[PDB]
Amino acid sequence: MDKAELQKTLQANKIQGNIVSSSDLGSGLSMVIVEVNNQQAPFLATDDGKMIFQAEVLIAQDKSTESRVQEFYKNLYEKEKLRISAKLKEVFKAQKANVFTFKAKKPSNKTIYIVSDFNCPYCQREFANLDKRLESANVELLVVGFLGEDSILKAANALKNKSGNQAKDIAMLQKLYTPKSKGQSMDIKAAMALTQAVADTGVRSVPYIIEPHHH
Amino acid sequence: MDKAELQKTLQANKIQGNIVSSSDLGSGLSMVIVEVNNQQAPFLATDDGKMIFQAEVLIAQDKSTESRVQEFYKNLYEKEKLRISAKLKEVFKAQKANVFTFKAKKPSNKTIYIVSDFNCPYCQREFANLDKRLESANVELLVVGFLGEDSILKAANALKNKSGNQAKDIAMLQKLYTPKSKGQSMDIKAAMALTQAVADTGVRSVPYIIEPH
Repeated sequence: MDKAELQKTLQANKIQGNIVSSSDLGSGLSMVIVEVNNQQAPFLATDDGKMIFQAEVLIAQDKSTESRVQEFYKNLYEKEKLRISAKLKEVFKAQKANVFTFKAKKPSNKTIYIVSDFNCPYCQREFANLDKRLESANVELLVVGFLGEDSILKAANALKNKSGNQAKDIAMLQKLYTPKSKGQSMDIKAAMALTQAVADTGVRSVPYIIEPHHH
Repeated sequence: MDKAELQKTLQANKIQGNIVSSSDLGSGLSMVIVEVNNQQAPFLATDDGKMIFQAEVLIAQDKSTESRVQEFYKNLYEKEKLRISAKLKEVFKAQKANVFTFKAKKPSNKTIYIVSDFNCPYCQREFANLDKRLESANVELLVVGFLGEDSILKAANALKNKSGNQAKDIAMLQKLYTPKSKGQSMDIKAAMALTQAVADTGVRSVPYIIEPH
């Protein structure tokens, strides 16, 4: 595979990614990983690097070739999920002061990590199930301003109003999560740095939830 | 490319098609047409014939090549539509007893052909515009059971209750297109034969409309 031709193909069509790797598939085709903003995606390309595409429907004469492509998509998605999870957990550790920690109803060594935005409706839905999360595990919650100015305001508000008292903090977050609530004007530097740090992991959508390791 | 490999590749994945054509695209790939039961579809394939695929997202260093693939898809889609419409017009004439023929509001020698299913959401809206279709042309309407038992039952009811009186047939169909209406049980053999005849043309989705142009 010629990486130099791959770069020309990506540029000819606007793309902002670094060719991570290329694996020969055969029949003049290779599996290519393109990483934009640290997020890795799988592609197929011709060995000369002149064409890049993804195939919804792929039919191969050899069964082994069909399984290998399936494996490549399956493994990359798993590695990315693991990589995003490890980075997010380090942000939770580094940004400890800005994290709401809610203990499980009964002592637990399991933590559920949640990234949320006050204005996202599903996050509002997730927050209503908080007590039902709490039966199973501890919950660590980071609120980010991903959906516009109002979210950053609310995220900024939560950071000064965070007391470290579970019941008081949940009641306080509850008001911010109210649909069509209004953020109180204040300095938003902390929310932005918190939110940017979270985005750098590869978290793009809220609510983002990491459950306890299984099997 | 190696058309022998392409057939041998088709056997491997149990595709019972005929390799119509192959045209080189570049970079070891060619545009291929595969026909199953006279329906042709566009695919991409390696020159050795060992791999065939459909690409929703395609990026090419030379943009002309990318445009050429779009040209290939569009031209095949138009030829298939023309082929399907010609077979469908033959079905309409063979199944005339089962066709609702609606005269245009004022005399016209143009005809619009419509294949419909009573339970399709877009079909109910298409039927609500029939008065406006009839301002431009005559309309021939076949209602088939493509979306489950209630659709087939409604198709059977319509064929049994068809009078040939335009005003009453439209009032009858209006009832069947209403979403909470339920199909009345009876023999579905005629509706089934009607439905299969339309399907054999290659019609896969409703509403399917042949306009005069």
